[PDB]
Amino acid sequence: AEREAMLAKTAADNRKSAEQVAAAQADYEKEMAEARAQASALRDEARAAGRSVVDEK
Amino acid sequence: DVFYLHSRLLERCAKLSDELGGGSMTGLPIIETKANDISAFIPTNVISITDGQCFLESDLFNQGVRPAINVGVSVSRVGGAAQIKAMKEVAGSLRLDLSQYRELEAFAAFASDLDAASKAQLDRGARLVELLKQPQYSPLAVEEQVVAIFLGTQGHLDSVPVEDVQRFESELLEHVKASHSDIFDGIRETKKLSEEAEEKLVSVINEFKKGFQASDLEKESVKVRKPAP
Amino acid sequence: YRELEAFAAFASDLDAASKAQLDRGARLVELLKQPQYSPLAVEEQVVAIF
Amino acid sequence: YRELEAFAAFASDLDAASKAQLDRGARLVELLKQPQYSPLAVEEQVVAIF
Amino acid sequence: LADADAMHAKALADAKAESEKVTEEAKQDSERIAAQLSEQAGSEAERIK
Amino acid sequence: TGIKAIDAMTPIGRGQRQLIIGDRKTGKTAVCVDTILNQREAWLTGDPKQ
Amino acid sequence: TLRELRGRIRSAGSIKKITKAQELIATSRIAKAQARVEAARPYAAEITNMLTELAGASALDHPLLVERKQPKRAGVLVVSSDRGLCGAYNANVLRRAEELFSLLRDEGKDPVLYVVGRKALGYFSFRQRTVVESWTGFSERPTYENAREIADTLVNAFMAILGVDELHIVFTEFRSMLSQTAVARRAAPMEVEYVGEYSFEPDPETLFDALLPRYIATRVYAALLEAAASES
Amino acid sequence: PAIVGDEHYRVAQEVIRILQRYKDLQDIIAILGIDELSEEDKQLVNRARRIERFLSQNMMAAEQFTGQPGSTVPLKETIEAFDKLTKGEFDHLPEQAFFLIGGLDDLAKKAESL
Amino acid sequence: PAIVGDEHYRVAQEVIRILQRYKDLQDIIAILGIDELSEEDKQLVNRARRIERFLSQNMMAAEQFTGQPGSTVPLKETIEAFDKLTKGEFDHLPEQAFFLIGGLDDLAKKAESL
Ligand SMILES: Nc1ncnc2c1ncn2[C@@H]1O[C@H](COP(=O)(O)OP(=O)(O)OP(=O)(O)O)[C@@H](O)[C@H]1O
Ligand SMILES: [Mg+2]
Repeated sequence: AEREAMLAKTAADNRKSAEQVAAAQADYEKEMAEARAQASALRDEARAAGRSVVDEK
Repeated sequence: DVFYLHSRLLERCAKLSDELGGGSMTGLPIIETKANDISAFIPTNVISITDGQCFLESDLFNQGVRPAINVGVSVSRVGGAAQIKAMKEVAGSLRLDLSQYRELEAFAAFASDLDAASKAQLDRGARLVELLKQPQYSPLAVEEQVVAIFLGTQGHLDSVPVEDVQRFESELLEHVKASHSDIFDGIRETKKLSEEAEEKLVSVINEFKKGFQASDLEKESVKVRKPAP
Repeated sequence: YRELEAFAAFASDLDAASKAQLDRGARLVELLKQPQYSPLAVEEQVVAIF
Repeated sequence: YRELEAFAAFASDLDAASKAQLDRGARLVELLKQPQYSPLAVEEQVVAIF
Repeated sequence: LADADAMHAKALADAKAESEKVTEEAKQDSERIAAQLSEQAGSEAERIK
Repeated sequence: TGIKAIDAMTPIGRGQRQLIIGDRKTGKTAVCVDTILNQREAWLTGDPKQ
Repeated sequence: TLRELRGRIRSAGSIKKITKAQELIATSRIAKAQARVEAARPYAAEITNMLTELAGASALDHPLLVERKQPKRAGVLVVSSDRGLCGAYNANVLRRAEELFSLLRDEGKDPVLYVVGRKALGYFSFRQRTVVESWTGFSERPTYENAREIADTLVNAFMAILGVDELHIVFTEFRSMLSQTAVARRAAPMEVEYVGEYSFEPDPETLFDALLPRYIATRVYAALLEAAASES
Repeated sequence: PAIVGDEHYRVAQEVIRILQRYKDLQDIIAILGIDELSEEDKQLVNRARRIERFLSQNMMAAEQFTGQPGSTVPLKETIEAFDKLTKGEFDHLPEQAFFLIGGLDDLAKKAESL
Repeated sequence: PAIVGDEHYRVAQEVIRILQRYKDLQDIIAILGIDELSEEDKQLVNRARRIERFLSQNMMAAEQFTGQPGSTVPLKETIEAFDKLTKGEFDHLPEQAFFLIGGLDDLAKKAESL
């Protein structure tokens, strides 16, 4: 049973380590791009507010 | 005398010498071509009387190229002498580059074996064409123009998708105008894009590109030769 | 039928509806064909186009 | 030859007679070339075209 | 696998820090853009007057 | 002139004669009026040389 | 205007010459392709005959003859031209490929594409559909080596790598000299056909297993030859 | 855009762009047809033909000729329909559905008819 | 050939031959595409594009049109460069490398820059 579980762990770790490195890279990229998207939306909201204030004034 | 009529007129637009006061008169004669024929009589007369052309074509205007300058036919025989040194440095070969891009696009319309250099030229040309699009009643100061043309000529737009170039440009000049106006002030007062200012502008473009968000049934069978399985 | 026949001159195949349209159009063409100096009274024309 | 010239690119797909015609025509065209100020007596022309 | 856990946690922490920095810079640039547009509005109003 | 295409590819200098030539409704008067409008920043300088 | 019109006349005359030459050369290559289609007929007939004779004595448990318990991928081979000027040929082939995709999706199968010919590469790249493997440069003049390679790759994907539970082929059948129709065939797994009414070395089962890949290769070869004929 | 609005202007200029590109491809279409065009140009030509045919309308003065009653498409509906055409939302319908139809509801009705 | 020499005449007339053939082919290429030309014709078209662009020169009076200074190409160098182009010794360089260079040294420099 010990040999069996050892095989099982060798299998999972390799897999889970690979998948978790991939997931860490993907999640860092996703969070960074979400931050960029929020920044772009904020800048566009500022542009819209500026256009609105110039038009109203 | 129809030629004389125009020459007698247009030739009076001149840059007087310092002995005569240094004054000047710039002429922007406007000619209506019939059926896009720049090779007619009066058009060619005026073309030969003047120091350049801005051949606005309806085809390019419809294609979304506004102000619609046909780059190849258009020319300014004064050329760089009528540009500030920053603009001359940033756009010295821009017109010939765009003419070559148009020729390549006509040639490379259905060529599937494009070389790397040819495709790079096509991409740079498309980005420049987008960069030169400009809405009406939206003038740009000369410093903004040099920064914009700097984006394309030096290749900082090569990473932006074509359809976003107009936005990228439009945003960057604002980001500079709001945050790094020292570049614009340097260009305006000095009329030159100094090495220090060029480095600052490149760094600004890169830090903005970090934050820029781009818009992007028959069957095969084997006969077993027996009546049933 | 004119454009349908122009298309069918090189199309490999067409739907049964297209073939029916082509067959009807050929027949209408052969029907409107008329010999010279042989005008048809209006009722005869009505019957023919019928 | 002027009819076959369109097939110069695809000579491998031509009949042997047509390929021979194209090859003969190219050499005849080269034969009819002549440098300036160097006219040929009629006997020389006869041998050349021969 | 363990290192992977540590690297995932570090990547999440770095992503959070970089998101905070990016949003701070974005707020600063948005304030600058709003200031520029308000000054342009003042200039336009002066021109109209 | 305030237009990137003109000020970059076909620059117009003081003393030059630049022809704006084209068919109907291609942007000619737009170019010229934009050029006239772009001189307000210079007019406000109060300097005859500008 | 007159200058433009005469330039256009000269251009159109040159284009007419080129297109007429292409028409005649295509008439030649139709004959060549049809002759090569007929040349492969005896091999296909006799390999099919001995394949049926082996299936009579075979176990019929070879993977290529049994549907997977629940297929989830399906391979699709789209055979298309590698040069243009073929009219709707590529368009028709890829329209039938899309129809096959719809049929697979209705059945829940996810299609995965192998493509022969550049013109299909362009269409699938434009619509951003990934192609596992592609072959180019022989759609006009296919050779059995290319058919064998394509069949080998398809079969290897079938036995599996993620692999595919089913594999089809989409190509233009040369139904007649006047008409060519794009068709879809499920090349594997094959249905075992029974109809009413030999010795073997080294046994029937190993020989049958070794021969089925050859049958796949020869049928793909026939498909490529017939697609070349239809293209011409 | 200062007179008709941003959306109307954008849709009109996109339609003009598509039609001008279709006009540019006219000689190639005449000689070789849509088959030799690039896929982008092929899609553009399909929706250009559909746009050109959708610009046709059943005029109320034309009832004396074709017997078909005339339609009237409000400006908002025209803008929306042509935005959808330029975005390809209708490029699956047959070209015939757009002749002399005048509207979106009528377009759907004629699509059902075909 | 009796004045400018046999080498010069041969090179010039081969250049004219290539350019005339390219001019004739332009009609075919604009519609049928270059990929459907003969291999010899395709090679000739590439050489013709390179020759057309090499005939361009950065002139002294045109400095204010291109920014770059003027250049002078000796007659022997022109003959050698165009002879090589006509025999295809520069078919590996990109065509844009031949545009406004004026000489073989400038050709090599611009090829390196690309
Ligand atoms: N750069 C531009 N961007 C957007 N729209 C433009 C631009 N230039 C012109 N237009 C618009 O295109 C049309 C061209 O009008 P314009 O007055 O510029 O043309 P024109 O050459 O003077 O024509 P006309 O022969 O009718 O006098 C008008 O709708 C104008 O608003
Ligand atoms: Mg006007």
